[PDB]
Amino acid sequence: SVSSLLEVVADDLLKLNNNLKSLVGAENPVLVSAAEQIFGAGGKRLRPALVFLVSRATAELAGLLELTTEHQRLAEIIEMIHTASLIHDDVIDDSGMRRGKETIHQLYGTRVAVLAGDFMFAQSSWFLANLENIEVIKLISQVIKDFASGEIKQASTLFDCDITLDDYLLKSYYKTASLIAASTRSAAIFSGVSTAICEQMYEYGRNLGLSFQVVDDILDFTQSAEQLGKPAGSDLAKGNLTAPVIFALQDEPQLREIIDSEFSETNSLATAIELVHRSGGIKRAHELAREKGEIAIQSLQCLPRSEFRSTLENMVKYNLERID
Amino acid sequence: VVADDLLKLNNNLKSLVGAENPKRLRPALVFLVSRATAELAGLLELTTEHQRLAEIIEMIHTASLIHDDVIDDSGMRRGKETIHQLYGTRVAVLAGDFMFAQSSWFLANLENIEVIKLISQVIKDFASGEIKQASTLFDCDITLDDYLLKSYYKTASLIAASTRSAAIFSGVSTAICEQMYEYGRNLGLSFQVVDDILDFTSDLAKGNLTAPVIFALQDEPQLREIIDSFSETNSLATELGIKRAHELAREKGEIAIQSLQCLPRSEFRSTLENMVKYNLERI
Ligand SMILES: O=P(O)(O)C(O)(Cn1ccnc1)P(=O)(O)O
Ligand SMILES: C=C(C)CCOP(=O)(O)OP(=O)(O)O
Ligand SMILES: [Mg+2]
Ligand SMILES: [Mg+2]
Ligand SMILES: [Mg+2]
Repeated sequence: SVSSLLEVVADDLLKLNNNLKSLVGAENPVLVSAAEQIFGAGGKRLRPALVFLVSRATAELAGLLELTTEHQRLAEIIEMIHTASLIHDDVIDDSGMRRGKETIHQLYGTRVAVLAGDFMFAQSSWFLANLENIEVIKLISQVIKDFASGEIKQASTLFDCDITLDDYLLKSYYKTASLIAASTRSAAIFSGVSTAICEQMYEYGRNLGLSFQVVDDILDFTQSAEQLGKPAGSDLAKGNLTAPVIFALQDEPQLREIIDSEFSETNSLATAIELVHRSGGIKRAHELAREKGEIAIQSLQCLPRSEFRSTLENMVKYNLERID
Repeated sequence: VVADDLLKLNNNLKSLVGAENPKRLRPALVFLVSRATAELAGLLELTTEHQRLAEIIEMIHTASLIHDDVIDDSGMRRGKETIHQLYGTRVAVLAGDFMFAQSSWFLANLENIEVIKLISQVIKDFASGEIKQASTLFDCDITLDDYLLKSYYKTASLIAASTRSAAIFSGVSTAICEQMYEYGRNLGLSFQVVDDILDFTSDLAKGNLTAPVIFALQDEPQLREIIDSFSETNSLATELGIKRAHELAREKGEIAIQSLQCLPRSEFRSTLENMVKYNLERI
């Protein structure tokens, strides 16, 4: 249960959840309702939780009695950047279901959804500049660039089966892992801990996020749309060749033709899907997630033994057992 | 896309620094306000923050137009994928994001939190207001101040921020910087309402009733009638106001000129003074 997993920082999340409503304002009922749609749809709030967990462990190590106001704002900032990414991702992937509810672009047109994401990006970087830490300012600005860089790169290698796993991990760093890595390090920065601790907190966030996206790519093959709350079996059909396919593409070369066919033949997608399950593609991709999770756990031993650290120890083990 | 705007900008800024020795509008304002405030502060050359502020602003302006043209398909139950391939939707949003991201990334690397607070604010209200623009179309109940505010967020606010951050990067007094925000706001409004005139002389066909139409809809007893709807379909000529539309810009323009009087006599302060005059010269 994600509820029990995030128990030690449950109270911190409830303050954030009651606060995202006003995080955009009230002058614009369209933008307000567009935000209530995706915020109220029921996200997992995993990115604010890790910020909360890292902020507390590194605050105990630094002698702070409570959390700074910039800790609690940072958690609201990362979630709003994550939300802005999802909005722009759905317009890109032509997805009509997010978190069990209809996506914004199919309610208010693609333009308003794009502007809502543009607003959420500038809004978070505006809050972030008001936190006055210049180092976090540049770090998060790098992440906003990484989301666009990965999406342009992911859009240009579709149906290209000679894509390497090296490219696949770099792509998933840009669009998913860079934000999570910057959020865990920026939390350590607002606690004032040493540079080495700052660096290892960033290394936990990038490796947990890397395996997190690998699992997100697995659940597209192994879970239903109703289960995930978002369209399932969509990456392969669009030409986005995730780790199960790249692993599978090494032994069963019939995949190459079907994907280079752009699945034009009727029945081709159904047979290509079973060719992925045919091979050890799904399980070989899972062990890539386990390895990325192994590196993430090692970065935690720099911290003392605390239930904040052991929850952060549990969050990768929860990733490998997650049906979403 | 991003790499192409910087090229013709790096060249256009040189074509002006060469002309100053003995679109293109936004970095010209940054360049001339940068040097005017620079010589006042004892800076013998434009710093790097001034040079890369000019490309920051145009990248925001250009990325704005790209995202503003994203298609509305709300009530489309036909072929969504066909119109998006036809109008390059997925390409437009990705390039606009990357241009928006590289701009704030440049801005973040300048290590001035006051400019970052100001610029991100400009983008924020641009996105919010453009979401709200759907309602104000076909609405009789806007005042002249409500029009100047939508026209601020649309264009004028970005120009005012560019001219004040140019003064901030010269490290001069905050009163001269505040006067530099005032040069841009006004010239921006004065530039927006003169653009709103040029089209009508369609923008009301979609429902954008600018300052000409609000100086009307007052005298013109009805007017609201026609815009209340298809109707007589004729009379869609207009009525036609413009006297209070070429004077509205003339008044804002002389407020911008008045803000330049804190700067000493210089070839940049006079070129900036001629910027307002050249905007009204299109009459
Ligand atoms: O599969 P995607 O990477 O597009 C996704 O994980 C979202 N996303 C977008 C960028 N990083 C992650 P989602 O499946 O939620 O649609
Ligand atoms: C980066 C991608 C994988 C986001 C989707 O997974 P999440 O589980 O993090 O999305 P929400 O719960 O917040 O809706
Ligand atoms: Mg995607
Ligand atoms: Mg997607
Ligand atoms: Mg996915």
